[PDB]
Amino acid sequence: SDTIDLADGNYVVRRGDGWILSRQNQILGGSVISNGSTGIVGDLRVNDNAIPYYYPTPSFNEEYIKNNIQTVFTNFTEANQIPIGFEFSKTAPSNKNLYMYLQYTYIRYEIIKVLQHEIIERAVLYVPSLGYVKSIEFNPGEKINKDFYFLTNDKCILNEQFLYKKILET
Amino acid sequence: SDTIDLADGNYVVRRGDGWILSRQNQILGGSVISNGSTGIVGDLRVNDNAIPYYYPTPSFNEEYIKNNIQTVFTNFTEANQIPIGFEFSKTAPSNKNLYMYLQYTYIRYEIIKVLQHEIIERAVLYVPSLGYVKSIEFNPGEKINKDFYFLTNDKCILNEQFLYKKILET
Amino acid sequence: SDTIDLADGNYVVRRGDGWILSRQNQILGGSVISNGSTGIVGDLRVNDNAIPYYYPTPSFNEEYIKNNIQTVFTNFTEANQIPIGFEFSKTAPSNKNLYMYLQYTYIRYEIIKVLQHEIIERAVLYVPSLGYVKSIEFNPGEKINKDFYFLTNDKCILNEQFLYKKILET
Amino acid sequence: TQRVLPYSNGLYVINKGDGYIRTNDKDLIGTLLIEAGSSGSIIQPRLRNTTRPLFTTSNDTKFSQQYTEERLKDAFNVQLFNTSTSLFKFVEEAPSDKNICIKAYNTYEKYELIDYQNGSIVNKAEYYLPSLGYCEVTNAPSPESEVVKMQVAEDGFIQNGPEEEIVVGVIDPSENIQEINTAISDNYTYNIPGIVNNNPFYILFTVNTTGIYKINAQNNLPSLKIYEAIGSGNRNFQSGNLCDDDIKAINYITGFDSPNAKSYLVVLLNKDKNYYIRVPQTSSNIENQIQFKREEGDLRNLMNSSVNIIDNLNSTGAHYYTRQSPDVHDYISYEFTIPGNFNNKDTSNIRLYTSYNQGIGTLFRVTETIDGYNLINIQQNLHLLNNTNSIRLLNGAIYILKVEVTELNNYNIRLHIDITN
Amino acid sequence: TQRVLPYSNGLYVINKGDGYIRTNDKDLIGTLLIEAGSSGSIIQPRLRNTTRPLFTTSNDTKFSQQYTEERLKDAFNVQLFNTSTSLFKFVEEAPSDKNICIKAYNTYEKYELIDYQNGSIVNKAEYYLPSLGYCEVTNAPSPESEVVKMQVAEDGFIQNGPEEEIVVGVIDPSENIQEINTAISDNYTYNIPGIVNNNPFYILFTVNTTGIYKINAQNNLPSLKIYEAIGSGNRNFQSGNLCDDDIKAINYITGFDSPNAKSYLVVLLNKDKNYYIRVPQTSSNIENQIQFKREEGDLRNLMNSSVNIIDNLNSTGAHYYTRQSPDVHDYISYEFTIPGNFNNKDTSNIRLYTSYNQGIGTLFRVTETIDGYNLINIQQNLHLLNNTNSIRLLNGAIYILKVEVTELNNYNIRLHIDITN
Amino acid sequence: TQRVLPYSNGLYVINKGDGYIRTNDKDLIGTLLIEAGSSGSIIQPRLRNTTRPLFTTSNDTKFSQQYTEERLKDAFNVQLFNTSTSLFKFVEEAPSDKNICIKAYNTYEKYELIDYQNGSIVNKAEYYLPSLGYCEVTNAPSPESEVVKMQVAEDGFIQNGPEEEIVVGVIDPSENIQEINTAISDNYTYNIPGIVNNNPFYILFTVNTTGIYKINAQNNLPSLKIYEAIGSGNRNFQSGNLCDDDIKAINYITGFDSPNAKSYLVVLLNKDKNYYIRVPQTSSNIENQIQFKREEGDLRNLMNSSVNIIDNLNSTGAHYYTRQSPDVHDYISYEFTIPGNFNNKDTSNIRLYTSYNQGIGTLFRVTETIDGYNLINIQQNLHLLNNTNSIRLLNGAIYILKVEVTELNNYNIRLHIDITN
Ligand SMILES: CC(=O)N[C@H]1[C@H]([C@H](O)[C@H](O)CO)O[C@@](O[C@H]2[C@@H](O)[C@@H](CO)O[C@@H](O[C@H]3[C@H](O)[C@@H](O)[C@@H](O)O[C@@H]3CO)[C@@H]2O)(C(=O)O)C[C@@H]1O
Ligand SMILES: CC(=O)N[C@H]1[C@H]([C@H](O)[C@H](O)CO)O[C@@](O[C@H]2[C@@H](O)[C@@H](CO)O[C@@H](O[C@H]3[C@H](O)[C@@H](O)[C@@H](O)O[C@@H]3CO)[C@@H]2O)(C(=O)O)C[C@@H]1O
Ligand SMILES: CC(=O)N[C@H]1[C@H]([C@H](O)[C@H](O)CO)O[C@@](O[C@H]2[C@@H](O)[C@@H](CO)O[C@@H](O[C@H]3[C@H](O)[C@@H](O)[C@@H](O)O[C@@H]3CO)[C@@H]2O)(C(=O)O)C[C@@H]1O
Ligand SMILES: [Cl-]
Ligand SMILES: [Cl-]
Ligand SMILES: [Cl-]
Repeated sequence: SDTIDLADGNYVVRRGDGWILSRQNQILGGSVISNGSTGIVGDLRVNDNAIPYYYPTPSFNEEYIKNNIQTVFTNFTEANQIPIGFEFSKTAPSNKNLYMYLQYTYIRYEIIKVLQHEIIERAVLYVPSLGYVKSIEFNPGEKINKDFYFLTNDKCILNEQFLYKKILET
Repeated sequence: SDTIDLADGNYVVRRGDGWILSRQNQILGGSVISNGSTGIVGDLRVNDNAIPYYYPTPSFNEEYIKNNIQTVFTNFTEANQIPIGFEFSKTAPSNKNLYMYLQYTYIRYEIIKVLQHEIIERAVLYVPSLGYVKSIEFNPGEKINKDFYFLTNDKCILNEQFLYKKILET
Repeated sequence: SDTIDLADGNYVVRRGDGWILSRQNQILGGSVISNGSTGIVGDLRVNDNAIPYYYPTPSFNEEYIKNNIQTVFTNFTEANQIPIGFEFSKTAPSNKNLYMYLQYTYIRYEIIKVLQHEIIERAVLYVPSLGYVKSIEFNPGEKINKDFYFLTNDKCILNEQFLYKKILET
Repeated sequence: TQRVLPYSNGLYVINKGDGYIRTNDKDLIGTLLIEAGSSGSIIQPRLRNTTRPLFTTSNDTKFSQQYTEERLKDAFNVQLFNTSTSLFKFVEEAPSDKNICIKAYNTYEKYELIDYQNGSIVNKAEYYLPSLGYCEVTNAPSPESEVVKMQVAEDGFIQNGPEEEIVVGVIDPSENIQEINTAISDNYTYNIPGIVNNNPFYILFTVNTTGIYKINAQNNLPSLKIYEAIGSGNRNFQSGNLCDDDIKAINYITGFDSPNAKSYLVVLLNKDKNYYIRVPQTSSNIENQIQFKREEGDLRNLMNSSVNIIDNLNSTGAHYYTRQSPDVHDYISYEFTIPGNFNNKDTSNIRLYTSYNQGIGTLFRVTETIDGYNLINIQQNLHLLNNTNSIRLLNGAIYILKVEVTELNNYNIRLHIDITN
Repeated sequence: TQRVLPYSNGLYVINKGDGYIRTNDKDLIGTLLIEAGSSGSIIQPRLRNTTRPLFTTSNDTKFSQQYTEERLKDAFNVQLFNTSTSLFKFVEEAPSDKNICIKAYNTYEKYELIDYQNGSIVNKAEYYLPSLGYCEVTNAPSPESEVVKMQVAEDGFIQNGPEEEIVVGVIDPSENIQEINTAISDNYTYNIPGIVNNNPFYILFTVNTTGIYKINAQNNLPSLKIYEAIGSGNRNFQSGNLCDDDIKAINYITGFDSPNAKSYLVVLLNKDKNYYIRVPQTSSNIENQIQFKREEGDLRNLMNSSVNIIDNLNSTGAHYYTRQSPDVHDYISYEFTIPGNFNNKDTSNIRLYTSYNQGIGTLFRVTETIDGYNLINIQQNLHLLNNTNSIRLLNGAIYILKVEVTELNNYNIRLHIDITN
Repeated sequence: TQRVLPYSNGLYVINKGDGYIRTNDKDLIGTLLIEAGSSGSIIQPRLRNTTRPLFTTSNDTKFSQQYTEERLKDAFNVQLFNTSTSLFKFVEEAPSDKNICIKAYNTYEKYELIDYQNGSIVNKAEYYLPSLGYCEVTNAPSPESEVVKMQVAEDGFIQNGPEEEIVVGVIDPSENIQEINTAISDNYTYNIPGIVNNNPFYILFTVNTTGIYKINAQNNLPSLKIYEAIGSGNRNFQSGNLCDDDIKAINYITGFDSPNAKSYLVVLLNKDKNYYIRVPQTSSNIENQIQFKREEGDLRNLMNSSVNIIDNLNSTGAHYYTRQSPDVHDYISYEFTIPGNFNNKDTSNIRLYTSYNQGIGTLFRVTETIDGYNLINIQQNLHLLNNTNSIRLLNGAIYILKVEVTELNNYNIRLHIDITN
């Protein structure tokens, strides 16, 4: 369940890179390449696409979340002011069509309150990382799995992580 | 001749992409690459290299040409404000010299007046598209065909087209 | 020694491209690539990295050096206002680590005074040219030669040159 | 030959796929003629961030571009419409044999915003969000064939991307969202506040323990609908409390739109999910309450469906009841009482059937004990469509028919309850 | 050993090729030492658009940089001189065996602007338009050979691009361009307007039907020249009218510069082309007209050439006539009358020859009928250079000698007409 | 088990290597999951030039960030700390078989600034200069193993670059640099100016001819140190003069820090190099001079080392003299007089040994002639460490012991001169 072998108190948790968000998958658009050609899509992490997603709780408001995350782990406010690019390349096989689409990835951070080996409260922060492309080869009129286009729940395309540090009182 | 199986009236005609203009061929300059190296020339279509070439007639002035072309086909005034790049790559073979030069390509549009299966008046608009490179391998002092450098009449490096729509009166 | 088969007088000398300076070798930093990946480092020669290094003498002050060099050889004041880029690519072999670092290269110019087949005075100017990368494959804890990191005296990574012109009096 | 859209009343945003281009080369970026052995690239470097979305509406005053964009944000979380920082680039190396052409087009991702009401679209908007391009390569054209004249095509789009139809319901922004801040356990009674009088509204709530719940208003009036917030409960969490993530993307679960119809909901709710209840416009000034009850008994067999309470069954003969048909593999239920006095002996002949939609039905005998409602399965695998089979049931007894739609031929489902004797 | 330049008087812009670099490394961008297996790139990204064209003139007050640029625009339609948005980039992968160097140079496309007058250049300007670079790769230098001192080279350029000599004539901007707005059919008479008195000027005109035309001034004075507008008639078109595309790039067809010489033009004109007639400076206040006539008869045999009217042939003995020599494979014609009374019996011995240039000549007997001028071919394949062969012609008769230049040894062609008896 | 640092007193900047990253992913740029056959890139394009150097000091008031940066500039000529125009980019093509991940980290080049005084660090600063990145590729993670929780690491760095320790001494900025503008030939006497009274200072000088020089103050007090300017003499040159290139990066050659110890220097100087002499803080108001003398005779055998003048050797028994130990393969010398009257017959037994450091010693008999000082090698390959061997030397005679350190076990070297009889 939400059971964890830790003492009572609050913790900052780094849940890892490679998280993608639900519903958001195709909003950047995608490319259609055909017959031997190569498609390259990329992006540039600055300013207003690097603005993170907060999800506070009665105990853990946004400022509390930001300060504790930036103290223990990476300071995303300083980092995301400096443009970083990323690109992906796909090559269409001969006489076939390929569709590739792009979505951002995030580092997932958590603030958890633990009481009697149990997580009773959890705040979440998603900080924009880089990106991820999915591609498929298709025929005209071929039905495509809904799962390829649309993600119902947040998932990590990598191995999830759990890197914790106990937060001490003011 | 200028005979066409159409009814009487005025028409907008899209004559296709890939048109190059006379005399203009070498004005962007060219590159000389040698012995295994790769040369890459490119350009960026914005502002004052995307300004189109009008050729009006007593019936068809510039504004008439612009409005009818942008209504039926692509609106080049909106499009050419947004930078688009293009590149070409050539590789010199070992122990040989290669010269490559760049020139712009255009979409050719026409406004024609037809009377008794005959084109009696024609206005022309060239809208900047992308570009085109020609290359040749050469020896020191080798005479090169004049045709390689200099184009006497406008031609289409692709297949010409004739996509028409009859213009109706105000 | 400093003996030269020339008549008496002052000379501008172009000593060639590809000069690297002492102590300066690692100040731009370097990249560590691993296991099949490719690392690409580059730079952009403009403004305040293209500012040259003067080394005047009682006879040959800076303005004298600049004027005589820019008259006979390339005018670096005009040239270095226009950005020029350069890049280097290295690929790490599988299951090995590669470290690559970048340093600028310079054209070395000299103003020499010759008296009785002897160079009795020499002024030096280093004008920023492009760059140069050195790379090494390394194991954890492997001792690396000091010479790989640190250059004690200025040297030319290419063949040195001696292109001279006698300077005539005002 | 139109498809039947068994959608509940409300707003939907539909991603109709990527790689749409306009007709007559209106979105042609250009063509590159690449000689053999050489390479060519077409690049969108985003030196300017400006993009040009396309928009058409059937109703400028409700489905404006602003409104439509807010709906696309509600559904798919799109936030950039005018702009983009996403680069795209097409590269082609021509083979050693022949020359090659590449044509690059700007593309659009097509979104449709519909207002679906009682079996048809009453408002419709199309939003073409600027996408990441289409690149077709072809062999080099030969001299000269000959140029054959062609009339321009009609205005419209062509899809070059793969087939796609992603349907996402969205919260109607004109209606209030009330919240139940405490997670629901076994029982809960939500009093309908005067702050949202008469107008339809939503109730956002979550549940403590995954289980099956009966939900209804007083005397089962009005009928309610329940939605699931898509992707809810994946993030912030507080034990025994509701965490609102402002998710307006909703999946319809069950519920009728006809407000004068008595009904209740029996649904499986996850503790790691948030749910919306929509209570409709009520034409009465009387105070009402929404009742939540966790089902531990036989009523669990009715999930997930709305149960229609049928009241007017007091004479013999033919009776029919029309509702919105559930989609294929979805359920609808009916609770009815056989007319006459219950004396445990007097019986009637009952024929249950549908008119157009095929459904598999199971019949339950309902008896209420001091332990709750008991359901005795007395008939299985009833094929309802034009069913001629009949069964003898007890006068004055209570039955529940649970129907699974298997063939959707009509927007409505028409249940007939014919009684003889 | 200088080449003979058989150019007509006027302005020419000559593209002398691409890939020019200055001496003494003045245009060296830099060198990259690439280790084996690795790659290296030198890039001109145009983060700044500024370029540095080079310019030298023999006459600052006529051939200024502004003027010269306008002439390059007239000839090749160059419009950016200071700037460029065109990127170039050189990439080199060193082989697995050895290391590699690449040197990149900035380059120039060399344009020469000349004012050519009566067999020599009277004004000259060189414009070096910034081009797209030169990249030489070499093997890695070995330690150390030894550094050998070298004196700097003289100032100048070196071409690394392929051989090129593209010669384009241009309209003299100081002279007016008058227009004939109506396309020419069978006949036309252009009255010379007072708006352009005394000064030389151009007449822009087109033709309705492709055919051979005789063009001349009153009494064939003065002599005219005709040019073709390069690349004209490819665009806008109006039936029976002239469409001026402002093309100043001109191809010389035929015509003499000596204005006191009687002559007329016989040229093949295309209906899908525009043409310029240049009428020279005339030292007379008398009204003049340019006459256009479509030739349907034997005069068609004289295309394309100017026909010199020879008048002073009224005594026996030696006579010579000097004109600008046509280029190889081009024509020049002479119309003359054998001295004496035409009595259809009295005859003279005629010797026709050239002094330095070799030419193939054909002789026509001219008789005028009520149907026009008739040309009887009476002599073919006459080799004119120092020709000793002679022919007996009729006194008082009219002849036309059409000469094709086959060997150009002199800027002038000198025709001799020696007559004995 | 600490290493012995045989560094002379002063400032040092140490490049401790490249590719340092912080713990707990603080410098992670991000991860790319690349599908098989595809490629992925992570790019630092320098659209903004801003970088973020890291800095820690033990003494904010002397080793401030400003000061530390000036010291890094003195040592390695770093000039950009906040900024960078250097791009880096990582590219990975996944093999046809499996998927691939690439993680990119920002990196730092670690510089340590130390103030080393009498065998320990008294001030210390670490400057982490932003570098050009670290890229690790790994196979694609499999579903799901299982997530095992881990406590964060302690704050600190991890090196991913190759091992590096480059030690560069730097001029102390608080001390004046005086210059000898004339190159030194055979002899030179530098008078110590009042502009730099009492305080320690440097003397910058060069030499005319490569040779071995004896350098000392009046009566060999105080003791001096000599440095070489790293990379000097590679550039500007004037015959017989000093050319100051403002090089503050110095290589210690020889010299003691104890100012009350009598000594002189015997060093090999190159004419194509500049050298710094450091004269220490003197507690006397008496005028002093630095004397330079070119050695052409036997004193050349003492290069490169400081020679200690031992004065207190006037009784028999045990005597010891402590100095800073030279590094391995470096030299230290001692000039002493055997106590007693020189009568060319009376002799004493002398035992020379070290306490902790192993050294190879050679003993010279010193006699001064009118031709200078003569050195007679009377003992070779003396192994000093706990040497029990003894030799009989003449009372009143002068000897020089030259010691080469071969094993450095102690910061100090302790020479014992035991005399019996
Ligand atoms: C046995 C019998 O009388 N059956 C009638 C049924 C029942 O009265 C009803 O189903 C029990 O709840 O009703 C029938 O007609 C109703 C049906 O068309 C529904 C469709 O949702 O709507 C009802 O009218 C609605 C109207 O559509 C609303 O817009 C609003 O005006 O309110 C009224 C309700 O008051 C119809 O009455 C049926 O076919 O189910 C007719 C049966 O004869
Ligand atoms: C048989 C005879 O007399 N031949 C003389 C010819 C003819 O008079 C003439 O060709 C008939 O048109 O003329 C010769 O000399 C002329 C010749 O050099 C031409 C060259 O183009 O120019 C004439 O002088 C020009 C002068 O060059 C102009 O600048 C300007 O001043 O006008 C005069 C003309 O008035 C020469 O008269 C010939 O060689 O052709 C001499 C023959 O003896
Ligand atoms: C035979 C004898 O007396 N030996 C003593 C020697 C000699 O006096 C000396 O080496 C001759 O120059 O000195 C010994 O102690 C000295 C030694 O520790 C050195 C180390 O560099 O420093 C001297 O004191 C310094 C002090 O360190 C400075 O900070 C400053 O205060 O000045 C004094 C000098 O006046 C010690 O005297 C030795 O071990 O070499 C002791 C021997 O017994
Ligand atoms: Cl039905
Ligand atoms: Cl001749
Ligand atoms: Cl010791």
